[PDB]
Amino acid sequence: LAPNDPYYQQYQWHLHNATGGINAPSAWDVSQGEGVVVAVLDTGILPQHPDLVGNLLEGYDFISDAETSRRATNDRVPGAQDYGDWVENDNECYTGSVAEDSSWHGTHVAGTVAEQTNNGVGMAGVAHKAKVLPVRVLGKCGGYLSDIADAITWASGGTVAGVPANANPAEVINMSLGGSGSCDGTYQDAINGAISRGTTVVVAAGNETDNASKYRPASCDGVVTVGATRITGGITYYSNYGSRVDLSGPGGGGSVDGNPGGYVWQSGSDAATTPESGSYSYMGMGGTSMASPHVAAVAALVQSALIAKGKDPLAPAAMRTLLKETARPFPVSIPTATPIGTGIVDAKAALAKALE
Ligand SMILES: [Ca+2]
Repeated sequence: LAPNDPYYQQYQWHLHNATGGINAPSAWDVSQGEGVVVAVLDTGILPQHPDLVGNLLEGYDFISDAETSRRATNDRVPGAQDYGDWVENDNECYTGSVAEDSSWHGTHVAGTVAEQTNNGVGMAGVAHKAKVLPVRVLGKCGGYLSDIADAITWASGGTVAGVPANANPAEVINMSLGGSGSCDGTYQDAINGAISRGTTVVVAAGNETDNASKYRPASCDGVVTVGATRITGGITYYSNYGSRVDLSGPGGGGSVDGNPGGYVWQSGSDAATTPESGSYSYMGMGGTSMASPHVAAVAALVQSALIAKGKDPLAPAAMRTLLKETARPFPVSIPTATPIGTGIVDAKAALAKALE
């Protein structure tokens, strides 16, 4: 499939480039992810973005701190509106932290997953007939372990006190987020609950040019930990690495690969602070955060194809083996000290194996 989105051809190398893209044109002839729900645990969402609306469920805001969520209370509320995660001053988040504009990070991630495609508007997405369930866990200066833990439980269909039952349990969870420290008992239990409910959990390896075993949920047992590659198919300068990384996806090499080839492109805003301070747009970003949703969306394409054929969806362990086993080996040498999994996720190879 060669869709008509205006900026797809020139910008979206991560979809279609022969050496760094995930072979989406060919996968899209088999599956677009219809019927599957991907939960995006992130900064929240711009719910009326015109290239997203239509593929979004209402979702939920798990941030239990008014100063972080920028809401009027510490409650968790229905809906996932991103209020903006800008930080006005250096050092507000921690000693050494730097002021920055709002990221609209979860709208970017959600676009990778399911940006409306072949609609004559903007950019494309991978699982463009799936639904995104947006679950806001990150705000000003980030988020809290126990909000992220609970969001996992709820997104995968488990019960969380104070939150109404999730009417749309997710086949896949994406976590384009992490922190310092190897996996703790709280994260692992939450992850374990999600797996026991049939949910595949896909996470970003992290961007510290460091061993993924030192970060979470990168280092947690049972998840699909995703490294970052360049348009060239080589490791990015920032990708974490190590035996915990299962495979990679396009993260964008950064300025070394220029504009547009250094960046992943999707739905966003140019707003600096609140949503109202700017307008809907398309942004280019780099990180393992951008690689992870490509993998999470491929998992969605596969569950959807299996169901469409009346076959049984894969359990989490099977899904992870499949993604790993069908990854395209790197077109450029990966340094021995920094392994980033079996290869670059290949949506078409993943589909061909699953379907027989
Ligand atoms: Ca579009």
